[PDB]
Amino acid sequence: QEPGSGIGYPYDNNTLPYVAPGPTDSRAPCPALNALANHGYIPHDGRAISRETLQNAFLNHMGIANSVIELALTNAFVVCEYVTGSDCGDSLVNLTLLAEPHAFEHDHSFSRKDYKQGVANSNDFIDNRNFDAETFQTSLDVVAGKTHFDYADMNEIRLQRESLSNELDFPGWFTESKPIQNVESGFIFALVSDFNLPDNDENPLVRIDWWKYWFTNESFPYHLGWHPPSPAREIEFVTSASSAVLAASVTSTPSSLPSGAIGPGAEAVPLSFASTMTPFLLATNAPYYAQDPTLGPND
Ligand code: HEM
Ligand SMILES: *[C@@H]1O[C@H](CO)[C@@H](O[C@@H]2O[C@H](CO)[C@@H](O[C@@H]3O[C@H](CO)[C@@H](O)[C@H](O)[C@@H]3O)[C@H](O)[C@H]2NC(C)=O)[C@H](O)[C@H]1NC(C)=O
Ligand SMILES: *[C@H]1O[C@H](CO)[C@@H](O)[C@H](O)[C@@H]1O[C@H]1O[C@H](CO)[C@@H](O)[C@H](O)[C@@H]1O
Ligand SMILES: *[C@@H]1O[C@H](CO)[C@@H](O)[C@H](O)[C@H]1NC(C)=O
Ligand SMILES: *[C@@H]1O[C@H](CO)[C@@H](O)[C@H](O)[C@H]1NC(C)=O
Ligand SMILES: *[C@H]1O[C@H](CO)[C@@H](O)[C@H](O)[C@@H]1O
Ligand SMILES: *[C@H]1O[C@H](CO)[C@@H](O)[C@H](O)[C@@H]1O
Ligand SMILES: *[C@H]1O[C@H](CO)[C@@H](O)[C@H](O)[C@@H]1O
Ligand SMILES: *[C@H]1O[C@H](CO)[C@@H](O)[C@H](O)[C@@H]1O
Ligand SMILES: *[C@H]1O[C@H](CO)[C@@H](O)[C@H](O)[C@@H]1O
Ligand SMILES: *[C@H]1O[C@H](CO)[C@@H](O)[C@H](O)[C@@H]1O
Ligand SMILES: *[C@H]1O[C@H](CO)[C@@H](O)[C@H](O)[C@@H]1O
Ligand SMILES: *[C@H]1O[C@H](CO)[C@@H](O)[C@H](O)[C@@H]1O
Ligand SMILES: *[C@H]1O[C@H](CO)[C@@H](O)[C@H](O)[C@@H]1O
Ligand SMILES: *[C@H]1O[C@H](CO)[C@@H](O)[C@H](O)[C@@H]1O
Ligand SMILES: *[C@H]1O[C@H](CO)[C@@H](O)[C@H](O)[C@@H]1O
Ligand SMILES: [Mn+2]
Repeated sequence: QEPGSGIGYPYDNNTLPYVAPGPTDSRAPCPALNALANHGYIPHDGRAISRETLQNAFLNHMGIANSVIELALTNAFVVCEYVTGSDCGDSLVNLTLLAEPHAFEHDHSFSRKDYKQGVANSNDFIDNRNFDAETFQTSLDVVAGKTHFDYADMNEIRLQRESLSNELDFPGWFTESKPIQNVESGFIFALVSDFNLPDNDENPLVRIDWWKYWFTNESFPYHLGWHPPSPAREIEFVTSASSAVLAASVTSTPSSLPSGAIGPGAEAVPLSFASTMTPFLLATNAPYYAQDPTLGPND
């Protein structure tokens, strides 16, 4: 928000306004990075981004401690080298390259289509990067008519997404990614669980309206009473949440799940790509921004 608005106070005492991305700006497949860039906490053009810029933006504007993004930073820079063909040092070339498929970006996302979802032909690909309202509605509808949800519900959401993706993706494309996705499940609990409930830290419940605002608008739900978690969330919360999602008992099983879907997940680890592997072409679509309605500077 505008700095004088005080909308962030006393959790964020140095806010900047929302500015929609323009056609030439670079955006990510990540709703968090996109919100940060839209506010200029990382470059509004989405280019030439250092580790410390990312660390400070998450810590000071989202209540997310450095530990939470340590592996994500490693993997962002691995993917940058893979996509560009050279070491990117400490200047991430852009955010768009993070949508390189079967890498950090993965299938069965909550709010994005898959790279070969619904394609009639094998060499074809689609936008696996921008927010997709229909896809996100498939996640939301698992928890329809509710204001909050728990770990077991999140497990059902990710199972629904895996099912749909396995059914809709071009045969042979679909690749399950439980470890990365369920770190992101933990990220959702870390950011938009309801800290106004007495047992939040131990039994977090996602507030659905906060989640929906964040993802649809790529800005922060201050108007709904959200603020950055204080103290900032740490990696233990995130991986504990990830564990708890996958350990929750499944009471509704979709058909078409890949082998081993129900059960614990491997720890997320650093990515690596063979030097002789050429990257998949990135989708070139302009960055998404909310238009129904468009957002003002304080939204
Ligand atoms: C340097 C830090 C980060 C990097 C490089 C990064 C990168 C990514 C990438 C590549 C994806 C796409 C995965 C996919 O859905 O196919 C993604 C998704 C996601 N990220 Fe980030 N991320 C970072 C930090 C965070 C943080 C701290 C949060 C929130 C606390 C967050 C929340 C999410 C969520 C919830 C998704 C899943 C979106 C969906 O499935 O529709 N990210 N991120
Ligand atoms: C974010 O950065 C990435 C990585 O640099 C950009 O993707 C790359 O964009 C270049 C054009 O600037 C593409 O190069 C072209 O490739 C074709 C096919 O090989 C070649 O014939 C052309 O002469 C040219 O070199 C490159 O393919 C593309 N990389 C991938 C893997 O798709 C991306 O455009 C940047 N996005 C934004 C919004 O800044
Ligand atoms: C991205 O741009 C490429 C050319 O720059 C196209 O060849 C791709 O098909 C892809 O097109 C999509 O996004 C661009 C934005 O640059 C739109 O102009 C197209 O209409 C399409 O949505
Ligand atoms: C915001 O400013 C107030 C008033 O000085 C202060 O009490 C509070 O600790 C500040 N918040 C942060 C995150 O620094
Ligand atoms: C997006 O933000 C606008 C402006 O604050 C708000 O009216 C709208 O409800 C938000 N969208 C969602 C889905 O939360
Ligand atoms: C989540 O999981 C990690 C291991 O991946 C632990 O280090 C953490 O304490 C939490 O249990
Ligand atoms: C790890 O931490 C999470 C968040 O505090 C808990 O919900 C979980 O039960 C485990 O203790
Ligand atoms: C979360 O918890 C599970 C089991 O409780 C662990 O296997 C995982 O490593 C993480 O600590
Ligand atoms: C785990 O527990 C649920 C009930 O919470 C069962 O429906 C499921 O079969 C599994 O035993
Ligand atoms: C069984 O229970 C789980 C968790 O309580 C639900 O998410 C599912 O829809 C079914 O009712
Ligand atoms: C749906 O069905 C699967 C097995 O096909 C169970 O593991 C799950 O708990 C749910 O009953
Ligand atoms: C229980 O929930 C699962 C996962 O969302 C569905 O696939 C199933 O049809 C039932 O509603
Ligand atoms: C989230 O974190 C847990 C604990 O490391 C994993 O088991 C899960 O697969 C996901 O990465
Ligand atoms: C990481 O691991 C891959 C193999 O998965 C190697 O090809 C790469 O050079 C790096 O050691
Ligand atoms: C990268 O580019 C090579 C050709 O240079 C392809 O063979 C490979 O599948 C990938 O598309
Ligand atoms: C986004 O842009 C529209 C005009 O298309 C305005 O009506 C709205 O208030 C916001 O500025
Ligand atoms: Mn994806």
